[PDB]
Amino acid sequence: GIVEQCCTSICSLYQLENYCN
Amino acid sequence: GIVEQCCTSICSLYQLENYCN
Amino acid sequence: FVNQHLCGSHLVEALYLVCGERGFFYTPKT
Amino acid sequence: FVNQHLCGSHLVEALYLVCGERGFFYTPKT
Repeated sequence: GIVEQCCTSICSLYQLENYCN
Repeated sequence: GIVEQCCTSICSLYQLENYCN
Repeated sequence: FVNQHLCGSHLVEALYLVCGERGFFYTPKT
Repeated sequence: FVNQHLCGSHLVEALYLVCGERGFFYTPKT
C-alpha cells in the first residue's frame, strides 16, 4: 500500500495520484 | 461535508471520527 | 486541537492525529 | 517534495498538496 510505496521506499507523483479522489 | 462541518463551522471529535477508515 | 475551525492542511493534520493507523478520507468535494 | 521517503504527517501533507480540491484517501492499513 501507500506506506510501502512512499514511506518505506521512495515516493513518486505517479503513485501519490493513485490515492487522490 | 467535512469542510462545512469543521472549516466553515467549529469542528468536533465526533465529526472527525466520521471520516476515519 | 479538534474544537476549532480547521481548514486545509490544518484539517488534514487533525484527521491524521485522530484516526491513527486506521487512516482517513479527506473529501472536501463531498 | 514528492520524490523522497514520506511518512506519517509528511505523507499526508504530500497527498494534500498533490490532490488539491479532489482530496484523497490515506489508508496505511491497506
